[PDB]
Amino acid sequence: ARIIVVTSGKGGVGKTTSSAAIATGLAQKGKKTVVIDFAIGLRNLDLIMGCERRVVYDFVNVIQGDATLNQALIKDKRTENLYILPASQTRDKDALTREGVAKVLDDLKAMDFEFIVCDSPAGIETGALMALYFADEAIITTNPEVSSVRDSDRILGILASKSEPIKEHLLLTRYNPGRVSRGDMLSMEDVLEILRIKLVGVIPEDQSVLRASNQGEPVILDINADAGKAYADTVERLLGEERPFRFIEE
Amino acid sequence: ARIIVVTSGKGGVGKTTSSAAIATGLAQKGKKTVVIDFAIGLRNLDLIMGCERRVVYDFVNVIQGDATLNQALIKDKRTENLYILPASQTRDKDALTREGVAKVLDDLKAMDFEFIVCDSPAGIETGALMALYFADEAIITTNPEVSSVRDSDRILGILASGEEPIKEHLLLTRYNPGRVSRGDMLSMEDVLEILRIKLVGVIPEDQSVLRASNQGEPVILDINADAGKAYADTVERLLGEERPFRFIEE
Amino acid sequence: ARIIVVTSGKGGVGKTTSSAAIATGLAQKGKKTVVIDFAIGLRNLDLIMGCERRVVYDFVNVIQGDATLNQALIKDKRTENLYILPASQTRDKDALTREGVAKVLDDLKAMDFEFIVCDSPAGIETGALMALYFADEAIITTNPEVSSVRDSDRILGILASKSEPIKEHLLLTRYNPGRVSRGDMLSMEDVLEILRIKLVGVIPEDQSVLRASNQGEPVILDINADAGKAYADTVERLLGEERPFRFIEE
Amino acid sequence: ARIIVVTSGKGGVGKTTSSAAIATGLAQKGKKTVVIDFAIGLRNLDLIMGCERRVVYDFVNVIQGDATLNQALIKDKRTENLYILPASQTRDKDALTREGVAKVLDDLKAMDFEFIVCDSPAGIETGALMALYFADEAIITTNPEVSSVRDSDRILGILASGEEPIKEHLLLTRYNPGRVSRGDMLSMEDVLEILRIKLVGVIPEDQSVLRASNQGEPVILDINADAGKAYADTVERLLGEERPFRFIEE
Amino acid sequence: NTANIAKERLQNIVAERRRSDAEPHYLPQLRKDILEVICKYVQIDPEMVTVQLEQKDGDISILELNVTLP
Amino acid sequence: NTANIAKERLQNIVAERRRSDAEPHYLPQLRKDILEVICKYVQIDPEMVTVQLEQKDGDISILELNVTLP
Ligand SMILES: Nc1ncnc2c1ncn2[C@@H]1O[C@H](COP(=O)(O)OP(=O)(O)O)[C@@H](O)[C@H]1O
Ligand SMILES: Nc1ncnc2c1ncn2[C@@H]1O[C@H](COP(=O)(O)OP(=O)(O)O)[C@@H](O)[C@H]1O
Ligand SMILES: Nc1ncnc2c1ncn2[C@@H]1O[C@H](COP(=O)(O)OP(=O)(O)O)[C@@H](O)[C@H]1O
Ligand SMILES: Nc1ncnc2c1ncn2[C@@H]1O[C@H](COP(=O)(O)OP(=O)(O)O)[C@@H](O)[C@H]1O
Repeated sequence: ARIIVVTSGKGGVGKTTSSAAIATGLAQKGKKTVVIDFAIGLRNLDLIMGCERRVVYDFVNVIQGDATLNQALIKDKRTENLYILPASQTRDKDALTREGVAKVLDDLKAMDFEFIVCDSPAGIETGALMALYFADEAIITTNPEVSSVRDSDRILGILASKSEPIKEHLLLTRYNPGRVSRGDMLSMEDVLEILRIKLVGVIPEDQSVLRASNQGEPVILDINADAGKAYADTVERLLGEERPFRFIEE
Repeated sequence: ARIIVVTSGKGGVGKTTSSAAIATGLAQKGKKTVVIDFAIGLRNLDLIMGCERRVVYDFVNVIQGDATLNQALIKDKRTENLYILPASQTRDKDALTREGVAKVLDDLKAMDFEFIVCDSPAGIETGALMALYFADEAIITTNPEVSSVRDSDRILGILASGEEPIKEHLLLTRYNPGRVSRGDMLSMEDVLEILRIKLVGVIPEDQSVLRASNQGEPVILDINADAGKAYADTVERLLGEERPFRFIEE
Repeated sequence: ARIIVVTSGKGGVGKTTSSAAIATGLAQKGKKTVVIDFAIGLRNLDLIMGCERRVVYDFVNVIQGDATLNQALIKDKRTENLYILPASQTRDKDALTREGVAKVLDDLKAMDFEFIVCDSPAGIETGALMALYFADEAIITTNPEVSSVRDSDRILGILASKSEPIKEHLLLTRYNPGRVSRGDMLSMEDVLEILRIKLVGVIPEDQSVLRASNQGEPVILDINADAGKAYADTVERLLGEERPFRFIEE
Repeated sequence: ARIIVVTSGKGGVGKTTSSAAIATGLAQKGKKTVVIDFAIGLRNLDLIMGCERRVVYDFVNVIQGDATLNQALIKDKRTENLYILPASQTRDKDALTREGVAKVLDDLKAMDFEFIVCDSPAGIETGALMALYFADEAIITTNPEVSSVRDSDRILGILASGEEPIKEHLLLTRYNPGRVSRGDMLSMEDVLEILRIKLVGVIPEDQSVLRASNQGEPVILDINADAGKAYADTVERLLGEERPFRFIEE
Repeated sequence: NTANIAKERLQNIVAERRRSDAEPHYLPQLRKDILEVICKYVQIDPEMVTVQLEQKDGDISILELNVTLP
Repeated sequence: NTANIAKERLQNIVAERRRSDAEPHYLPQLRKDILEVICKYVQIDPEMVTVQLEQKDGDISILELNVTLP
């Protein structure tokens, strides 16, 4: 089982959108996948997956033995092969213990999940550290913006102070080729020259993403959305298939 | 002295942009203002104010007596009457003490600051709780988006749980009237019917904001930017002047 | 502690060479020794000891409280038990106060120095008077030459206008037995019949002395140098051991 | 009248030998010359000129009006056209006044002296400063030795800190070509690369110099002495005649 | 053209971030403590007073610091 | 061959003496005061803790100091 953390440092770059679209895309490809919300007291994954109302037991409930993995897992109704483990809603920093999280991950491998997508919260503190700790891969989610690139670099410093190493990938999100050519936005290449890691995807700015979270329907399910198609390309690249980068030229 | 916290819960809604533009606008109006970065290990205020390279001592340095308020305060070079106290860069959650923050705030009142703008981090954890704790007013920063409205409501619950209570204001940010009328985006009124608080400003989606953080120049300084003008209106409303809401119709 | 001034009146007779070789020789014999440069504005001791580049604080810095004795003392790296206090570089006659010099000397006795070697400058003026003032012993350094013998006599007149008296010794330097027998140079006996004081050493003219100052290595450290051996004999005589005078016959 | 100071900083390099030999050489060439001892309390010029016993009145006696220039000047008996003004023997640093020295120099110009040779003492203090102050030219006297080259550089700094500046010349003294080629002694070129001034003479190490001061007979008078011949070359160069440098190769 | 300004501002910090992990935990603490202190006796803000660490092929270091005075 | 050692030792000083006249009477007083002070917290002797002043073609200066740590 491949444990993939979706991280960033900077808040509001597209971690949740990406964790959702990618977990769905992998499920569509017939790979049994679970996406876990690692947030502390803020439930945003269930809102984007559209299952905010089916949340009975959460990640912390399973760790403290108040519920089984079967009781807390929410099987997606729209896509076959997809499951969601939602976040706790306590203002509590601890809760998510290292031993606890490890026990949950082993149970999930035992349930034959191929992909365990960890939707990390913002920051460098507790929840974020816990989501990357057991990762095999990290998807560093970034915008062509100064705060986001600075905070992604801080996150790479934390992922690297671990010296099989965490395989790192850059997911450049909310890209706008037109803005890049008018000289108003950092280009894909500018971002790679700074955060020197392998590009795994480029998600264009798309008006389909607001419409997708409005409905609680991950953007990959909208077959006409450019952001959806770029997420399907990302999923291909995660499965080992080379794909040319679309939506980088106008 | 009016202590104003800029908060949100949700990451990447415009807290930093707003804290910067508002502190600047108040300074422009001749009011001696300081804007403080309450973040834990992520320095984003200095980046948006354009003084990332003049940062010698920070907020935690002053609390631990390694520096005076005079040594850590950065006087803005572009705008008269404006000062910046930057964030610490340690992963230490403890660092910011209640007693420590209170001592700093009293020293600032003693230095004759009229406005103390507290740029809060995301979340409901440590840094965010510390920024609102001593506030007289709170600017709840929100996008017309599902995750942001949910997380702003959680923050209102914390603000609400001796004296005149925290005066709350809604700063609706990244608004797009065209999107609202095509039925793709929650309207200003939809957001008010949910988070039932007084509207203090509406910041339109503006291509000037990316150009402003690229330069490290708060968007209110761009006299042609619609986001700049809407922030100048907000500053008027904070000073007690009624102003009609611009950029709400297309 | 024995305070020994190395004096002469005449310039360029071998005071510095002798102060250095003797201080080193005493250190070699396990006696904790310090050699002090009493010159005013000319630093020649540090050049001969080979520590011209480690000079941070000097004698006048210590007197004016700009540095501690520990900060100005240079511990020799080549010989154990040896220390150097270097000269000031101001054109200032005063500086070296009687009260100041006395305070330094008491601190050195307190640091358990057995031997305090005072490398006096030329002349009969300020620096030279200050170096002999607190002496317990004086080493009158002389060449078998007319100007040097005349100026040494003037210095004896000054040492004697003090009526435990200063113990005086003659250090006959740059001697050449071959020149003496061809009748071209005042003999050791001619010099004693004029300056009627106890002979403590005779340093032969030696090509090793130029090579020693070239390297910044006192000539006693060159175990093959005749001048080195004659300086080691001198050190024995200062420690109370009789030694036959070598290098007086050809 | 050309006022020439013979200076050095370092003691015992050959100032007196050079002042004497040069003043004599100029007198021999029919130029009416006076050589003045600027020393404070040490009479070494009269000893080398061989007139130590004809000294009645000195330089300070003339300044304080206790004697006329005619009463203090000693006409050399051995060489026509040569006169000596000897040094005072008081320890009084004040004695030599700027106004006093200037008055004496004007009287000497009025007596039709072509050359006024100022034999300066060692150091950078009073007597040395007074001898160079009114100079038209300076003869920096140096040995191929580390202390001497360091102290000559200090003197150049003082000479350099209205009219045509002091014309500076290097008189390299006690040179030994054999020692230079065996790599034991700084070469003429090494010394010029450090003290970057015009070479005016090179005086070889000569056993004739000790024999000359023994008799009180300047070394230029010994027609067989190499040092004498090199001083006669120097005198030619001072009179404007180019002469090849002898005694630089072995 | 603000994309170019963004790129330069970014490199100078991530070079800064790349650097902090090479330094010890005290050496940069002391420099900030005392070099900036020579403010009372000199007085300039950076405004670059540069700091650059180097190393030799012999497990040796070279902390050089430029002081560009206006 | 000690004439060569003498020559090198000499140039380092006369460069030092040639240098002292190029700058203010306080700037070198302060450096000696405080940079050597970081002895209590670091501890190394010069070891020419090098120091070099530079200038630009615009009445600007550049006091750089190298810190070669062993
Ligand atoms: N490709 C995109 N185009 C347009 N808006 C986007 C895109 N990706 C994300 N967004 C918007 O950016 C915001 C942040 O998305 P989100 O996934 O919630 O961020 P995060 O998980 O990092 O906090 C949301 O308001 C979302 O609508
Ligand atoms: N009015 C606006 N129009 C367009 N983009 C905006 C606007 N306000 C903010 N942004 C962008 O949204 C992102 C988040 O802004 P920021 O102020 O850093 O968020 P926060 O401080 O709340 O975490 C940035 O990329 C910023 O450029
Ligand atoms: N024994 C000796 N043989 C040869 N040269 C000597 C001897 N002693 C001293 N010298 C030389 O004589 C000069 C004066 O030596 P120095 O110690 O500097 O004199 P001072 O301290 O009295 O001014 C130097 O150039 C030195 O090389
Ligand atoms: N060319 C030379 N060859 C040999 N010995 C010399 C030579 N020049 C000077 N000396 C000797 O060097 C010593 C210093 O000479 P002196 O002229 O008295 O020095 P100063 O006047 O500079 O103090 C004397 O002992 C002198 O005999």
